[PDB]
Amino acid sequence: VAQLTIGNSTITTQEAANIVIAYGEWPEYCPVNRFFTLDTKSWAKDSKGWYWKFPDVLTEVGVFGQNAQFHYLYRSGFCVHVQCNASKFHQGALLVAVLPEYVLGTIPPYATTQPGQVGAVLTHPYVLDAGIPLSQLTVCPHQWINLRTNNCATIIVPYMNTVPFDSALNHCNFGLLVIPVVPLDFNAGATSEIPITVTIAPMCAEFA
Amino acid sequence: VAQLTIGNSTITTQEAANIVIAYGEWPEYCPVNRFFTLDTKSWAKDSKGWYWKFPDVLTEVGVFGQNAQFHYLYRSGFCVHVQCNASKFHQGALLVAVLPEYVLGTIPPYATTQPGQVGAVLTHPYVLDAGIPLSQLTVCPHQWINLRTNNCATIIVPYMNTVPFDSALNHCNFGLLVIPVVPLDFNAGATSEIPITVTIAPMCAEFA
Amino acid sequence: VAQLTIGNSTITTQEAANIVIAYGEWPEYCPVNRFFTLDTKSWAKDSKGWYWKFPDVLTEVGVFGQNAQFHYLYRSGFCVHVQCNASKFHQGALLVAVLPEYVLGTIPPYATTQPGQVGAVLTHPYVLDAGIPLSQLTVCPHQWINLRTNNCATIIVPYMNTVPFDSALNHCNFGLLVIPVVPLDFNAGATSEIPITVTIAPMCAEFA
Amino acid sequence: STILGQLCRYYTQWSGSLEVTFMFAGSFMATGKMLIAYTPPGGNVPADRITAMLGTHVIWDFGLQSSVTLVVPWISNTYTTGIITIWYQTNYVVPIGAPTTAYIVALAAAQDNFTMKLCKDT
Amino acid sequence: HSTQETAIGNFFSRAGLVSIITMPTDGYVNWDIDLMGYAQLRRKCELFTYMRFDAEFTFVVAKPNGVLVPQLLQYMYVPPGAPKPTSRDSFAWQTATNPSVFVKMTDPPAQVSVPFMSPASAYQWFYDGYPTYGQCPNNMMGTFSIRTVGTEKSPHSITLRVYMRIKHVRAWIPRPLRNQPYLFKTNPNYKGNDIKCTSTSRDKITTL
Repeated sequence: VAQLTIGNSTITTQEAANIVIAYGEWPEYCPVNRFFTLDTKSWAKDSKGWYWKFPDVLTEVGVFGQNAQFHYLYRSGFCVHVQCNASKFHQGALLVAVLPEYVLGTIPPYATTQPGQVGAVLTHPYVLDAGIPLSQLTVCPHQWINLRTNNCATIIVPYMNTVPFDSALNHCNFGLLVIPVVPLDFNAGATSEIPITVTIAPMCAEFA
Repeated sequence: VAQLTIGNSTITTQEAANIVIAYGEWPEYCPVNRFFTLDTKSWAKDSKGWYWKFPDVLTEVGVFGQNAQFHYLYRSGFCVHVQCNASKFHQGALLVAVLPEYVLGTIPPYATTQPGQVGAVLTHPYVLDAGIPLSQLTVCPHQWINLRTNNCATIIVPYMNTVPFDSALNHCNFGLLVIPVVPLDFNAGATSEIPITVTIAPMCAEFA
Repeated sequence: VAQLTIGNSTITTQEAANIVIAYGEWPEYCPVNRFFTLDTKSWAKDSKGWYWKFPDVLTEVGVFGQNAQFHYLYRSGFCVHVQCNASKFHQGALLVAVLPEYVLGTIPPYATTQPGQVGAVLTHPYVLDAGIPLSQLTVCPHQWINLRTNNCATIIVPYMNTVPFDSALNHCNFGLLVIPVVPLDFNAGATSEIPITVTIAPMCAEFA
Repeated sequence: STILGQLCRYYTQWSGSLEVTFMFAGSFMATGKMLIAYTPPGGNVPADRITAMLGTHVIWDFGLQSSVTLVVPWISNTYTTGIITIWYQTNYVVPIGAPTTAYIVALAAAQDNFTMKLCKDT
Repeated sequence: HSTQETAIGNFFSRAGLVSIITMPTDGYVNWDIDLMGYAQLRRKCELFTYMRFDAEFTFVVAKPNGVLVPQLLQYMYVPPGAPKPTSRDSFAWQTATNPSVFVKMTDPPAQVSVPFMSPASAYQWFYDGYPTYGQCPNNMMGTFSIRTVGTEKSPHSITLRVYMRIKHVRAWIPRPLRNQPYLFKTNPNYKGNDIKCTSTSRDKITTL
């Protein structure tokens, strides 16, 4: 067990060296520094999935979000840490994957294409609400959360764009999908809803 | 945890260096190479015991068994691995012991003196169906399976006979007794029957 | 006179260094070891010819034939030895030749395209039952058995195929034709039917 | 469903070795054993657990390893199929409070000696 | 202080009675050499599996009540495999390959040492398999034939008792001592209707 303190934020995570680096590249300079622990989602027995759009997920929180409405330009990597808190009598499996330029489809309004801090849910998770199947999502940078073995999942995402600087207000760089491939099961009397906690840390942030 | 692959067989057992060598002698040359995972026996609440005769237990399986009906002569050691699969809410104790020239008694037909691959059960386990008491079976090469602490039990048996070569069809060299000294107990709702898995590997096999 | 003992088989042939190597290449590795003396054919006064398909001729005999139905792949050379047993008052001439991809014709069932161990006979031997004339069969690896001079004939055949490994069950690599070009003649009172004995030895056999 | 089976529709001939990965997604307190048997092309599918054991197989207990792998040695296309079967070696042992049913997912990918040629449009 | 009285030679010394033979007024007896006739020396020999030794017999001979008369006696040893005598005047009494001793009744008793007479390397009391019908081995030490010399009948009742020491004892593979009563003299058949406990009972577990 470690105790990660950057900025004035402090989280407690174990020594899990299962970091997946997206496309083998660390975020760097030459084309805020804290943790932003979001609200927890309650994984129930019939929950379908969730997604968060980046960096729209950090424009309603403070000092990085207030920097987002200013300066007209933005370029940074990220560091997402998704962890789950369940006992040894629960079972299930999540798939945590990032998807660059996650353009959703319509069976879209201004609310679902950028859901904000809380994140929206998935309607048809078999086709990822975008027409592409869930079976091939592991070609993206992904990580499994099997409640049997581990609880946390951490991905290092660099900056990927065709231009070196983009406006953070309109364009969202990627998404973050957390999909329960194997559904949650337990026996009667245990805790019915399991919390999923997302922690985001911007790495190598620039504005000019 | 290890992964033992000899031949085309693959088993998964932990790093348990509790090997008992029968009478302190390794099987050697100068008087097949795979694992033969038998059928599992269901240890219930009132099961009495089981036994297997060697090398009669490997004359109905393939390539070693088809070599047994040929060549009229046989000389090999063995390597027996008995393991149990139970949770931490079960209790019980087994005694796994080999007995050279295990001649049974009658309260015998051609079926019970050589039961084959499946192995027969014990009728009166207090006298081992042979008139000798169970309390003194630990003078043989033995190993305890206490479900509190461990799950596996592995014995290395060399070749013991008055002649250096014997016909494998009529004479059986030893037996393998698995007797529940302390009976299996659990509470209502758990798995009622616990599986016991036997894995045999012939060591230093010769035929001429 | 020699005494060739390979495996547990033993044949007695003279020191005849008239070995013909098919296309000048010895069978080798880098793309069973005994003699298989077949049944004898009775060369009568009006017999037309015989043929055997390889390696179909060795799928009804033991240990090599039982290896043929397994492993799905096969690659080996061969060593055929055809000899005749007649006196000095008989006359005649045979032509022993191998023919790669010996595809027969129809004036065909599953019995004549692979005759097995006993081998079928020829219907029209002038056209080899394939439309190609007998007069030009000596462009193949061949050997003459003139009963005046010699009695034996031995050919070394390597593995010839467009792929380095083929299934031995469906595809037959070559044939072996024994055709009496000059018919057998004798006077009244001698032995009417002369035996022809074929001995096959697989050279450089592989299966994987 | 795989990305390997969709990129083989864009070609004609392929040859190489695969690897199939299984993953247990049950409770931590449950234990048992499975048998992952593989049959080479030409042979028949086994009807007994004991005849499947005599071929190529992997004994997988999920009390220790929650995920096992299996390498298919060679496939080809120009029926040569490499039939894979899953056998209950033991039953599924479970204590009080843990759920009685669990699920396995299966993953598949190609190895470093997998090539394909003669591009074609589906 | 010293551990020399529990050695394997001192455990099997001290020649004891094995048979008492009465020959009252046929005219001969056959006593084949077996040791599993008395309750002791069977329970003492079934502690092990393989034993190798050589015997030493003594023939204390008298009348039914103590007294000795000047009478000549013959004790013939029939080796294993040689045919036994049928009658008093059989051909086997004059065979040179059956060693005999000739001793009076008024002498010291006759002593005879018999070597290790097995085709195997050790005697085995327990044979698991089948010799061919019953599960019994073929140790077969021999046969002692006893008669009074002369052609008409001696008017003296002869009772001799046979004593036997066991020299050069080597023992292998110890075994639980039998706690159940004996039923037959070939097999370990116990009485399965009532099973005697190994210990004696007490009132409660605390009443020492």
